[PDB]
Amino acid sequence: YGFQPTNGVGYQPYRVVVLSFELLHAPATVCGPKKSTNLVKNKCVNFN
Amino acid sequence: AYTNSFTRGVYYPDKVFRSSVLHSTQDLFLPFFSNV
Repeated sequence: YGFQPTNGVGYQPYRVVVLSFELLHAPATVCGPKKSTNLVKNKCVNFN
Repeated sequence: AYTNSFTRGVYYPDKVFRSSVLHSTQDLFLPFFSNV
């Protein structure tokens, strides 16, 4: 490419990072943060 | 020489637990009655 330093409108490097999300049979390794709450049993509740 | 690998080579296709159900899946398996 070359990417002339000052010149590129279209010509500049766009560092592109792409995150691909994969879910499998297995347990999640990467998960969202904080909120392990007390599990409640025998009651209608929303659960995640 | 070859021997008859009658049934063997089946494994759980996934991590998921299932019970009392007949499930169909497609993976790479050893075909039945194949020569080994």
